[PDB]
Order: sequence, then structure tokens, then C-alpha cells
Amino acid sequence: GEEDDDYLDLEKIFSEDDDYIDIVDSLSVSPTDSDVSAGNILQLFHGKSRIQRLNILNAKFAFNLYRVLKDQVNTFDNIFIAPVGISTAMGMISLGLKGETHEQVHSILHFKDFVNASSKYEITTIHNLFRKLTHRLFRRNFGYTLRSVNDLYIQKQFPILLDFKTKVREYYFAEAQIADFSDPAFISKTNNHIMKLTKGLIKDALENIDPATQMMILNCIYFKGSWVNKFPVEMTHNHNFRLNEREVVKVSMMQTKGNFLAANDQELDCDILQLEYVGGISMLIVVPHKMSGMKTLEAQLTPRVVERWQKSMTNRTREVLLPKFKLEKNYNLVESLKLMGIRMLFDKNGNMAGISDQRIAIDLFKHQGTITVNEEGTQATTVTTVGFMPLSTQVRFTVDRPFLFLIYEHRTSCLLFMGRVANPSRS
Amino acid sequence: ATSEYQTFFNPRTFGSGEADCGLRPLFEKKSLEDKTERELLESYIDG
Amino acid sequence: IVEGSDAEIGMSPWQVMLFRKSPQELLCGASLISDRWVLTAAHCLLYPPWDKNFTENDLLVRIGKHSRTRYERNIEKISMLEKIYIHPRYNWRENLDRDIALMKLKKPVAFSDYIHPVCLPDRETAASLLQAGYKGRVTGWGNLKETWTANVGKGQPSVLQVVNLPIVERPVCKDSTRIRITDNMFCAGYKPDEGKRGDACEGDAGGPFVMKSPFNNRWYQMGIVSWGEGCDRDGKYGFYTHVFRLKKWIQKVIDQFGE
Ligand SMILES: *[C@H]1O[C@H](CO)[C@@H](O[C@@H]2O[C@H](CO)[C@@H](O)[C@H](O)[C@H]2NC(C)=O)[C@H](O)[C@H]1NC(C)=O
Ligand SMILES: *[C@@H]1O[C@H](CO)[C@@H](O)[C@H](O)[C@H]1NC(C)=O
Ligand SMILES: *[C@H]1O[C@H](CO)[C@@H](O)[C@H](O)[C@H]1NC(C)=O
Ligand code: NA
Repeated sequence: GEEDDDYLDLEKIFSEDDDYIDIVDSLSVSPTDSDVSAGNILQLFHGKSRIQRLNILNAKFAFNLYRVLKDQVNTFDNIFIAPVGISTAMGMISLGLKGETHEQVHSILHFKDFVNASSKYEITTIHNLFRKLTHRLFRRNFGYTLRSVNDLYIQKQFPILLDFKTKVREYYFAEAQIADFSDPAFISKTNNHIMKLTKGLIKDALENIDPATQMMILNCIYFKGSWVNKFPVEMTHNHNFRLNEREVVKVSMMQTKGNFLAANDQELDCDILQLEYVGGISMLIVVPHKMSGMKTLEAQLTPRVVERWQKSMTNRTREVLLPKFKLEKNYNLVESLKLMGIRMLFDKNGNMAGISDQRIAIDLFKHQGTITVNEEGTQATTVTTVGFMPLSTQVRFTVDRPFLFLIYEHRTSCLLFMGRVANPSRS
Repeated sequence: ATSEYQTFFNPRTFGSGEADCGLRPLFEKKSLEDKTERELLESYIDG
Repeated sequence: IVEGSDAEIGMSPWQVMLFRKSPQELLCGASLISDRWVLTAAHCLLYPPWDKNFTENDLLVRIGKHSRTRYERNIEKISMLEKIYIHPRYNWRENLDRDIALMKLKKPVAFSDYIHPVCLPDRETAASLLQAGYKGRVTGWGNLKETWTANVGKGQPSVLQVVNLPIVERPVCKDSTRIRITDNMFCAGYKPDEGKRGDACEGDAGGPFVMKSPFNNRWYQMGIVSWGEGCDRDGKYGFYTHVFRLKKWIQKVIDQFGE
């Protein structure tokens, strides 16, 4: 309380060293000439099942989208998105797109790369795979709470083509719904119906939407998992969470001890921890060594990096400190998607002949996700404690600084959620 | 004298400081004793 | 430190805090023996069972501190390390025998009211003071208790802690643990029938066990906080590395790497 917990600004502190001025830097000569081409080939596919290959590419798209999305919020804001929802929505919407409008989508979403992966892969495979994936994730219960809505809402004056109406339903277990955004009674009945269907988890689905909207994508998700190794509640204590090199904030910190996979990445200079949830899904926590190292971490996150981390982790008994938190976001991904190159789709002149015979303008892609993280989980994991104890500080994975987290479904390698917790005291 | 400290290392490799080691600026140097050193002295009360 | 009290300012000017450079966190204690050498426990730097295997570049030392977490401007001195040296016969597999290491500062540090080296014992001083019943002093910023307090934790001090403990007879130390003890370590702490208590705890390793010489009134580091079995338990004692018994090794390392 009457004590300060200071981060040490090493560069500032050591710059005062006497020999600072004697540093010999490098001159930027006339010319040099060198380089090294790219090609981020996917040899990650070797040994990967069909659904995993599609999810690896969906993840690749997810990280690029995150890259764009983060530059539209403050570095001190928390971030939460459900990548699988975004990818399935674009797959679904593409069922009614034609020409270049359709191509931008399949290109940027990396659906083109998937079809190209194998000779036996075609656009139909994508829709078939999404049908299967959707069933497994949202139409089955494996032990966690995953409620979601992922539909299209089209103003009634623009009749929806039959083939689209039925295809969306068949391959995505979703609906292209008739709507009347200018009618408050429609909004209320709809929000109310969605609440009942999602057993009270997803509320106000259609709130605050321009009454002149012609068409919009509605993607809302609610998630809450149960830890395999629960965090005992008596271990939950207030702990300082480092916001930046100058500020700290007290937060509820959960703590536990058990055998967890973890790794130290020297390339991206960060620590990675994996926490298992009941039902075959896990949370991957990434904490950069330096707080100024978040931007570079976000900048280089790719499926290849994640696989490298996964293989490098080792199981060892350790203590874990994770702050409990709850993120609730509501984004309009249109602007972000445009920046990624998907533009025709959001221009009235874009070709959506497959959806309606009328020209429809889509300006809203609502992506609203909610996640709650607390100590709830199955149970135990022995409260050992014995003799021999060297007296140095013990091995602990302490998540007390801004971190990123990835939630994957193990069997399909599906990136369900991705987020950044810059401040666990805010949502 | 037996109460005088005898150095053991070579300042060329040990660095400076051995000759004046174990004498605290804010205590011995100021003729001040800390609040519990006396307890140590009393325990050395022989063997 | 368990059952100790707040140290006074400049009470232990040779106290060094071992820090992980990135991310920043307290790792152990250590002590200043000259303007360029620091002494600590070997297991603070190398201990496979916990995947610890630091190098010079992963660490930092903070000298002249009092507060545990505050950056004490113009009082404390933060230094990088040039090289780390662990005793070649350090045995981390069985009993942490020869649990000792030397660290050379990247640049000599200036002394002040808060920074001053402790003396290393000569044969006679060690032979006279290392005896059952004689008390030494242990200092550190480690935990205040072994057991967890519901929704609070084990407790960390805001300032340096200190506690005086009596050296214990070898036979009693031997009978207190199933671990194999060696001539390179000694144990200290109060007997259950003595009433008083105190001990080192998690985070205090590497810190010094010092004694004030009654022969020349100078402070000597007789040991290094090494290990124990739970903190402050009745019938158990903390074990410390026997510094004088390893003085020859210290001399060797300093002779071929000091300049
Ligand atoms: C970490 O400690 C050393 C590194 O300090 C690891 O490997 C040795 O590293 C030194 C260089 O510092 C080399 O001289 C040795 O040849 C390395 N050993 C080899 C070739 O494997 C060591 O593996 C790690 N931990 C241990 C057990 O010391
Ligand atoms: C795309 O993949 C198909 C095989 O699935 C192949 O015929 C075509 O040439 C590929 N295009 C390229 C070069 O990416
Ligand atoms: C190590 O054992 C734990 C306990 O079952 C397990 O959860 C963890 O995944 C294991 N690590 C490896 C190597 O998979
Ligand atoms: Na004891």
C-alpha cells in the first residue's frame, strides 16, 4: 500500500552510464544491394487432416485480421474476437457472391489456397467442411458453454433468392433472415427471440442499428469453459497487474499448481503457457518478455509460429498466476475487412446476384463476443508439499502483464477465439 | 596488532574494498550499533 | 525471512538482490565482497529440476537496496554481469553440496553509505566463530511464511528483513533430515525447546549468513542461504553453504578472471 512496485526502465538507467557517449554506431553507406525472397508455403499441411488444413488457413486469415483490427483501437484496450465465426460468416456469405466480388473474399479468407492445396479439393469442400465444423462446435455439447448466432438480416424490400436461402441453411445451419430495421417492434421481438433461443446468453443482438440498413451480418458468441485443473478459490488474491512501464493496477489474481505445458520463445522473446479446458479445447497464453515487445509479437503471429510453440512446450509442475477477467466486445468488421482487400462486397456496385435480384448495400458486420474467465473447473490436482526445498524463488508462470490468448479446439485445430488482455479490470 | 584486518586477495584481480571490508558507514564508522548486533556478541559469550 | 524484523537503513550494505533482466523479477539474494565481485548460491543460477540455467545476460544485480519493490533513485545501484562462475563440483542432484557461485560485475561499483563489501573469513576467525550456540545473522526479501494465507498469499516484506539465528551441532543437523549432509554445509536455527524462532524462506537463497567478529569488530560472511525443508518448522533447520571451506575455490576463480 505505502509501497511502489516500480518497473525498471533499463535503457534510461544505463544511458546515464559514463561510456554512453563513446558508443560507435554504424554509418548508412552509399549503396549495398541484397535481399531474400519470401513464399510462406504451407508445408504445415503434411500429416494434417482435411479440417485442420482449412483451420490452419482460417487462422492465417484471423491473425491478419487481428493485425488490422488492433490498429483501430488503443494499445491499452482489451481485444476479443471469435475467428471461426468470422470465417464461417464469409464462407456463408460467399454462397451468394459472383465474379470478382466473390474472388476477393475467397482470396483474402484464404479459401483459394485451400482449394489449391489438393487435387481433390473444390469450393464445395469448403462449404462441406464448414457444415461439419459448425455441427461439432455449436450443435454438440462437449463440456463447455458455446452459444452463438451467425445469420444475415436483409431488409424486407429486397426478397432473398430461394437457392441462397436454402444453401445458407443447409451448409451453415444458419439463416438469411427477412428484416425490417425501421420497425422497433421487429427489433424487440427479434432480440427477445434470440434471447430465448440462446437461453439468455445472447442479448440485444439487434440493438442500435441504422433503421435504413439494407443488409447486415450478425455474429454473436458467448463462451465459458471449465478448467481441467481448477484454480482453488482460496488462492485468489489481489495482485499487481502491470499496465505499462509506469502504471500498475490491483486485480483479482487466480493461482494454482499443477503440470502444465509451457515454453520460452527466444525468437519472439515471449513466454507461452497452455491451459486445458474440459471438452478438448485449450487456452494458449502468450506473454512477451518486454512490455514494448507486444507490437512485434502481434506483428509476427502466424500459424507457423503457433505450431513451433506447440512442439517446443514441455510438461512440468509449476505454479500459475492468471487474472480472472471478462471481455465483452462489439465490433463492426466492415472497415477492417475493406483494409484487408475485401471491398466490392461492401460497395453497392459489388456483385451479390446470388443473394437478391435487387442491389443490396452491406455496411454492417456485427461481431460481438463475450468470454468469462474465472477459477471454475472440474477439480483437484493434489495439494502436495514435502521436504527438500532449495530456497531460491520457485518456477512460476506469472501472467501479470498485458498478454494475448488463443483458444483452440484440439481435434480440428480450430481457432475459436483470440484476444488481448491489456487490463483485466476492464471488459 | 590482532585487532587489525589482514588482506587475503590481490586488489589487481579482486578489485578495491577488502582493506575496509565489514565496516558499515552508517554504524561502525559512526560509532553506532544496530538494534540487534548486541545479541550476537552475547552469544559469543564463549565456548 | 520468517519471524524476523525490518532491517535498519544501511544495516546490511553488502546485501545484493539478484534480478531476472527480462521479464523483471526478484530471483535470490547475494552479497558484495569487493567493488566487482558478488557471491551467491549456485542453485540460484543453475538448477535443472526447475529448468534454471541462467547466463550473464539474463541477469541484473541491484545493490544498496532497502525497499523490496521501489526503485531507490540515487541510492541503489543497478549493474549488469560480465560473467558467472559456478563451483565445478556443485551437486544439484542430491544435496546441493558446494552450493556456491561468483558473479563479476560488468563495471566496478562505487561504494557509499548504502553500498559496502562484507569480509570473507580467514581460517582462525572461521575456526573460532563456527561453533554451536554462536549466533549469525540472515537477511533477505524472501517470503515471510511457508504456508499460504487464504486469499492473500504467503506474504512478502516491504523492506529488507533480518533475523539472528544460532549455529547448530552437526549431530542434531544430521538427525533432523534424511538428506545427506556434508562438511561443506552447516545448519542454523532454534531448537524446539528454545522458544524463539526464525528462518530463511523462499527467495532468500544466495543471501549471506554473517557474524560480527569479537576480535576485530568487522562483519564476516560465514555462509550462504542454501536450503531447508519448509520454513520455520519445529525440529528442522536451514542449511547454509560453508564459505570458508570453499575459499580456495573463490581465490582461484578471482585470480584467473578478476583482471
Ligand atoms: C545451459 O547451460 C549451458 C550453456 O551455458 C548449456 O550448454 C553448454 O553451454 C556451454 C556454453 O556456455 C558450452 O560450452 C557447452 O558445450 C554446452 N553443452 C553442450 C554442447 O550441450 C547446458 O546444456 C544448459 N544447462 C546445463 C545442463 O548446463
Ligand atoms: C492451384 O491448385 C491446382 C491444383 O489443386 C493447380 O492445378 C493450379 O495450377 C494451382 N495454381 C497455382 C499455381 O497456385
Ligand atoms: C503432462 O501430464 C499432464 C497431466 O495429465 C498433462 O495434462 C500434460 O498434457 C502432460 N504433458 C504432455 C507431455 O502432454
Ligand atoms: Na529451526
